[PDB]
Amino acid sequence: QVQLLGSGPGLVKPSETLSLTCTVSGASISSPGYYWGFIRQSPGKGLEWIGSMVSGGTTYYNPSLKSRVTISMDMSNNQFSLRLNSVTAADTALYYCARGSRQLVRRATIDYWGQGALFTVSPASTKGPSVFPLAPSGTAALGCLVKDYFPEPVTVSWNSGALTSGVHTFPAVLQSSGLYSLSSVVTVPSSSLGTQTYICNVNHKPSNTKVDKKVEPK
Amino acid sequence: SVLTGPPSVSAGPGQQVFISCSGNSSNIGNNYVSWYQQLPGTAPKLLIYDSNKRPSGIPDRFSGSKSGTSATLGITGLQTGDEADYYCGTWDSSLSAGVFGGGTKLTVLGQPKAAPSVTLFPPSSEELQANKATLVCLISDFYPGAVTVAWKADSSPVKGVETTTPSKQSNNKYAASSYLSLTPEQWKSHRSYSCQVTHEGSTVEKTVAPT
Ligand SMILES: *[C@@H]1O[C@H](CO)[C@@H](O[C@@H]2O[C@H](CO)[C@@H](O[C@@H]3O[C@H](CO)[C@@H](O)[C@H](O)[C@@H]3O)[C@H](O)[C@H]2NC(C)=O)[C@H](O)[C@H]1NC(C)=O
Repeated sequence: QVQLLGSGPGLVKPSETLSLTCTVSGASISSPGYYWGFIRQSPGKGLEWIGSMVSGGTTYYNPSLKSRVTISMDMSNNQFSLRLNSVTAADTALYYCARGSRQLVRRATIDYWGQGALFTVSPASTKGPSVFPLAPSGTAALGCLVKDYFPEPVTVSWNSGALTSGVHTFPAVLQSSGLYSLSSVVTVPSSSLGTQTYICNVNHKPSNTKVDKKVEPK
Repeated sequence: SVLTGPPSVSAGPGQQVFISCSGNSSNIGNNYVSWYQQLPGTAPKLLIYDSNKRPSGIPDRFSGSKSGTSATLGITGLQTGDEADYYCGTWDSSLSAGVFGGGTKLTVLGQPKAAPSVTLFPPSSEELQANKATLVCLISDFYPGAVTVAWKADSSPVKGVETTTPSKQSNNKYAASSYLSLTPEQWKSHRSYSCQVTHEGSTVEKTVAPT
C-alpha cells in the first residue's frame, strides 16, 4: 500500500532544467527505514543510478551527474524531487522514482520501482494528437488511430480502464515530419457490437490533453 | 558502466542458466549484490537482494551467489516467461553510489514459428472529412521477429509508407505496424489498396476498397 506516483512524462528544452516530483502514499517520506531515489534508462539501453536520499539522514549522488543534479524532499507534501540541470538530448530517458528498505550504504537495493516516465529533451514544441476511430467490420477488431503528436508517450485505455482483455496498443511510428502516430486495437465478440459501447481514452500527458472517442460499427 | 557481464545469453527450456557480473573490491568484492528482471515495456522487478536472498513471491528457481569479485544469478528450469533483461546492482565504495551492470538479455531456445495475424483498416469517414486518409496495417503474434511490409494500389506504392521495427510482445512474440498516408482523392481513385506482410517464406495480403 506504499505507492509512488510521479509528475508524469514531459518535454524539456535543451539547456533547461528537468524537474520530476514523486508523491509517496501509504507511508511518510520522513520515516527512517526507507530510502528514496531516482534511476534513469535510455529507451533501448541500461539503468543508470542518479541518487538517493536516506529518510532522516544522508543523500548520495552518482559522481558523474552530481555537479548538475539536486535531490530534495518536501515532507509537508510527502514528496521528493529531482532537478537535472542544463539538459541536452543525451538526457532523453525513462526516469524512475524508486524506493529501498533498511540501509542504503553497502546495499543500494531497490525493492519498489515506480512506473517510469519518459522525459524527452528537444527544442520542438509539444503537439497533442488527433484521434480517429477504426470501426469494426466470431470476433471483431476495432480501434482508434492516434495521429501526429509530440513527444512520446500516448497511453490508451478502453472504457476507462474496464476493458483490457484483447487490447493491443502498438508501438508508435516516428514519421518523417518528426511527429509520432500509434494505433490501439481491441478484439471483442462480434455479438457484443450493438449492445456494448466501446470508447478509447487517449492520454497525452506531455500536452495535458485527453481525448475519448466512441467507436461504433459502420 | 563499472561492472562487466555477458551482453546476452541463451539456453533451452527446462535447463539452468548462469548470468555473471564482475567487478572488484570497491563494489562486488565488499558489498551486497542485487538482481533485477525487466520484461518488455515494464519497470524492473527485484529478484535477489543481499546477494542470495529472495523477496516474497520470487520462485525458488532463481538463486544468487557471490564469489570473490563476481556475483551470479542462477535460473534453474528455464521457462518461456523468464525471457527478459537481467541487471545486477551493487554499492560502490569508491563512488559512494549505487551502480548497475550493463544488463543481459535472456532468450529461450526452441520457440516455434508463428504466422503473423494481420488486420488492415481503411480511412475513417471523420479523417476523410479532415481531408486526409490513412490506411493502417497492424501485424501481431509472429515469430521469429523479422517481417517485411509492402503496399500495393494494384501496383506498388512506396511513398507515404511508414513502418515500425518489430517489438516484442508480452507472450514473447512480436508486433509491428505500417501506415500508408494518402489524400482522399488518391484513396478514392483506386479500386483497392493492399498491405502485404512477408514472414519466413510466406506472405499474407489484406485488401480494402473505398467502395
Ligand atoms: C575497480 O574497477 C573500476 C572500474 O574499472 C576501477 O576504476 C577505473 O580504473 C581505471 C584504470 O585506472 C580507469 O581507467 C581510465 O579509464 C578512463 C575512461 O573511463 C580513461 O579516461 C583514463 O585515462 C583511464 O584509462 C577507469 O575510468 C576507472 N573507472 C572509474 C574510476 O569509475 C577501479 O580503479 C577498480 N578498483 C580497484 C581497486 O581495482
